[PDB]
Amino acid sequence: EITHAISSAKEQVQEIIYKAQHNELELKPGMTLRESFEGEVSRTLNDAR
Amino acid sequence: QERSAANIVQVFKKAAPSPISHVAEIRSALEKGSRLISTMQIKLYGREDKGTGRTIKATLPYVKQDIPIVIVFRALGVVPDGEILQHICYDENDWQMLEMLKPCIEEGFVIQDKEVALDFIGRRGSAALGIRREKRIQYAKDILQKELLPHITQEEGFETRKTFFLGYMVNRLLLCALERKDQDDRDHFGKKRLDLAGPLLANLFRILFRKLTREIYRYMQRCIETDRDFNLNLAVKSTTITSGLKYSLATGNWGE
Amino acid sequence: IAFGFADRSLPHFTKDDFSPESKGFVENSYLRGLTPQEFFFHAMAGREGLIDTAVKTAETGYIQRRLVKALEDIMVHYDGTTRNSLGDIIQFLYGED
Amino acid sequence: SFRFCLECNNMLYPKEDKENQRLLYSCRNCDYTELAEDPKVYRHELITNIGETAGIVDDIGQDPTLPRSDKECPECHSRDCVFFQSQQRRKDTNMTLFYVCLNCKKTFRDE
Amino acid sequence: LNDTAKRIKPEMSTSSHHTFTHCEIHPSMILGVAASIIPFPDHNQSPRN
Amino acid sequence: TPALTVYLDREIALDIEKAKVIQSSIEYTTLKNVTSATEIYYDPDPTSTVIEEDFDTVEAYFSQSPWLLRLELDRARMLDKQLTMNQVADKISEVFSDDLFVMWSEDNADKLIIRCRVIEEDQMLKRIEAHMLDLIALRGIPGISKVYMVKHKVSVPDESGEYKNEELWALETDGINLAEVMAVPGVDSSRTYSNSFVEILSVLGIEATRSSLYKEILNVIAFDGSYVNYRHMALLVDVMTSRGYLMAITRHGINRADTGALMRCSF
Amino acid sequence: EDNNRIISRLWRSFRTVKEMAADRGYFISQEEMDQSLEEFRSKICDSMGNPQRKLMSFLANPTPEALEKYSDLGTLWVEFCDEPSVGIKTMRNFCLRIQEKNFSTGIFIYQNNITPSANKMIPTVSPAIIETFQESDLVVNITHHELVPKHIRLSDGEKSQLLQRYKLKESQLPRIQREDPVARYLGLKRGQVVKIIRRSETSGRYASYRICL
Amino acid sequence: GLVCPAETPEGQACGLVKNLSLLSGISIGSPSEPIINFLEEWGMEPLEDYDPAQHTKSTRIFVNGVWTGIHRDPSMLVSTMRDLRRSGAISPEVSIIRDIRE
RNA sequence: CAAUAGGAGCUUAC
Ligand SMILES: [Zn+2]
Ligand SMILES: [Zn+2]
Repeated sequence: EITHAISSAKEQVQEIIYKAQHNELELKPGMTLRESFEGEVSRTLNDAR
Repeated sequence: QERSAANIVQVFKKAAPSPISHVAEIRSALEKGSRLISTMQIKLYGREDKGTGRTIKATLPYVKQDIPIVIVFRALGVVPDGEILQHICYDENDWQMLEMLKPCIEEGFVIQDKEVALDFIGRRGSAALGIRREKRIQYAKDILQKELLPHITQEEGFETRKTFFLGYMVNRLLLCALERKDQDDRDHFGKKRLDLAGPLLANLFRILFRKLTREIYRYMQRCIETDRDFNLNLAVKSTTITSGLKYSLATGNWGE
Repeated sequence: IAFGFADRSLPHFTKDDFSPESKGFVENSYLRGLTPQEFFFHAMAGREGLIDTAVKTAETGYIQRRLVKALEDIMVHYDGTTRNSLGDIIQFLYGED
Repeated sequence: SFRFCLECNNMLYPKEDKENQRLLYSCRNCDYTELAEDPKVYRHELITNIGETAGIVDDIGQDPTLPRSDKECPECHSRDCVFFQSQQRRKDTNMTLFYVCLNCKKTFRDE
Repeated sequence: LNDTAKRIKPEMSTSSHHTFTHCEIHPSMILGVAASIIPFPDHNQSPRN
Repeated sequence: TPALTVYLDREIALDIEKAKVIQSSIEYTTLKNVTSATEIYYDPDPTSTVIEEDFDTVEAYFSQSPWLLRLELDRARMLDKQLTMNQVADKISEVFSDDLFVMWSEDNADKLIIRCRVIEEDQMLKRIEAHMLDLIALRGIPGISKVYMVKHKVSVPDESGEYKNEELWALETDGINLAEVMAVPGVDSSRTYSNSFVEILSVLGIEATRSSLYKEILNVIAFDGSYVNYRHMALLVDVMTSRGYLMAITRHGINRADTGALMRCSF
Repeated sequence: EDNNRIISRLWRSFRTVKEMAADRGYFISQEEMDQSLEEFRSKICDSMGNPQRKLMSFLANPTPEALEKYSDLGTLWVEFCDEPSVGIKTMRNFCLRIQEKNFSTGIFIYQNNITPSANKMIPTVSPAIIETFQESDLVVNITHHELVPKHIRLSDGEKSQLLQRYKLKESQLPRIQREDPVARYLGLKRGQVVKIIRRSETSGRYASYRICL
Repeated sequence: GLVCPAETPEGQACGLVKNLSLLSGISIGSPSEPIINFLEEWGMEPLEDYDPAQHTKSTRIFVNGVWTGIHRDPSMLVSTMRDLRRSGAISPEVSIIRDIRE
């Protein structure tokens, strides 16, 4: 179960990376696209743990 | 002892309440002895959107006030502005950097020959007051030859290589200012050197042996007056090197 | 974990690799054991923590000393007021209750 | 892009022929004055993109640290390409990538 | 593979073909003299090391 | 990090379109914010042109110095601030009433252009361009560089007297200009708050400064779930506001009191 | 267009000035209190719509309660000036008119700035008192703000009672600057003590007192 | 690989006093004359024959922080330099660092 | 019934 959850989160992060690289990620107010990408990835990994 | 490397150009950002924004700093040293000689910065005056003049001004050692760059390029022996730009600009097609280079050219348009610019440098050489032109020029030319990038070379007739290194330093400055290249990493461990027993004892021995040679001079001033032959075994006070090395190694304080 | 090398965290990674493992995600547990890369990243984080503990305590001690000197002369008096050494009123009733 | 003098080798500045109303270019050292082609005299930019594709060399295929991708070369159908993102380092820059064929050496993108 | 006991050597899936130029002689050599006494230092939080 | 918290009027506070209109009214835009690239063309004859796009426009606009300024306006940037060509041209004429003559291409034009004429002038044009790009305002309160559309979960009584949550649109900002934002219509003038209590003192007085000071200290302490009893922070803010002005906890504040010399020297 | 906004801001400032006068103790007719934007525009603006600010200038008399309480409360003059910048000329005229009709307090509402050379004549016009406010500052009444508790200036007898109850000297009280926005709004002179009742989360209600510098 | 990631003093010396990794080694220094000679042989052109109007693709060569020339083709120069170092002809503690974007 | 000072360095616990 634990390794499945970690693999699912890795896939989610890879999807966020794909979305950021093909310029389709949705930014947040007062926050840059790169900072939005980093914040979303950090959220995902913290929730994975 | 850990120290930043020598003879490498590093470019740093600066702070908001500072007219200077970008600074290229190089410390210089020689392949023989591996000792520091001189340091020479090239700063970028003018903040983002404030400080209308975004000129670049050098800081030569042994001069109190900072000289514009075109002045020192002319003083080193390349007067035509096309050649100055070419020493700075490797690719004429690029245009943003050339658009950021005009205020320097304008602030140093007055000079048109080597002698006048080299005097303009000389008028700032921090020496005594009122030296006449013909030897103010010699003083400034000596500064431009030695104490300016000794690692490049300290002999005359090779000013073109120093001009090329200045062009490189200015180009890296502009690359950091135009955001086309990132600022140098202070904490990068590849830009640091470790001084082991060899160089530390070399520094201390150089200091103490120059002390000894000054003692030899201060003895040969007096004894030669007597007009006698001397056997030099009373001319060397051997206790100077011994006491100095022993004091430094026993206390740790590295110096006189 | 920042790109301390040029465009990477360690020289065992490729350029511009933003995956969780490259930028400081430790997939293992302490029981399972950390990889050398995870070990180094965890060492950077622990070093940051030690530096923080070592360095903020001086600012905190300075702040607490200044607060104590600012408030050292303030006492509740027998009429209920809160006054300093000059007799000046800071609060007409302590804690307002 | 400002030019230089064909005689004095300094740089030419703009001026006005009030008796002909045509933008010349005046040397502040010599007396030479040539006709110009472009009436533009100044430029200023805040949305710039210089440094998008400039971070490429011929031998960029020789870098062994660049990650290699499977993107198809639209040009040369190459199933092996090294890739990297925009070499500009500003905060608001995009995150789109660039793709270099090791076969055809054409740089491309995924759009 | 699929060993629930041995630690998962990282996937490293983004890169199609690796072109290695060097190999570590042994990864434990990153430690110094004092850290080399520690047994299983990769099972500790770094402040304890 | 300076910041205001702008509570909206209730009619605005529930509608989102109205809140966005108030946002547009409060945010500060300069010609920099909507300018792409400015040019300079030598145009010797005012009634004609050496250019090939705007010749038809100026032949439709007619039936001084030959120095022209040609600044270009990107589409989406203009689009996002609800700004058209008319207000921008009017604003330029507002501070360049008669020492400048402004031409502006139409909004539907395939190229959004502006043309100006001066009434050797290749450098006064540059100075004027810089002064325009760096000092012309379009709308909003100076000092407010960004505005966000934030949501506040206020608890208000129901019509039965029982407390029920209620979902309202409020405002947060970057930068600080308390006096001018408090006046803007649509803002709850009795509830605007700033996180800079020096501003509060200059605008609202010393008791409001004490309240703001307590709010900031409570925020800093209770950030992490720590709870300090009220009276300690009340005492700290009462010492800092007892003289009528903010007394900092420094030597410049503590040692400017009238207490004895030995106390001040001991610190 | 922009004229409606200017008129609305001026009307808000006028309402704030009237609220100041009523709060300070002066009698204001209830109908001029509830002055509405359109009726104000009717009575003030022109055919061109721009407003004559010389008609807004009114005269306020003390309510009898604020005389039984504040025996030193005289008669108020309030002038909205038309010159954006105000110089020594205009201040000279204002002081001459104030002394001419023995007005105790003269509030001089200006638009843009009051020059220091003119500003120096403000305190040298005894025994009358001249205060000035800028219209931009008066748009919002700050005593209505939630963070601003209600200030009530004490009378001389009540100030003496306050000092004796606490066995206090004047210098041992918390203080308020004469330039404090709420002291400026209340027309506080040196030595007068306001009483400030405010919310207290530990006790419910708490009364504070500050003395004017 | 250069300094121990774990051994550092506690307190006010934290991070400033470092400890060498077990396989770390410190260079002794070496004469730069053979390096320059090898560089001159394989094709480096000097800066007294330099003209950035033409040399828009050339790669610039720094030696000990001193810019000493440019080359038309860094690939074979780095390959031959690395082979010389790996054969013993060059001191094994000599850095041979190609930068490709710059 | 009387056991120097000043410095530097390395450490201990927060
Ligand atoms: Zn010329
Ligand atoms: Zn191809």
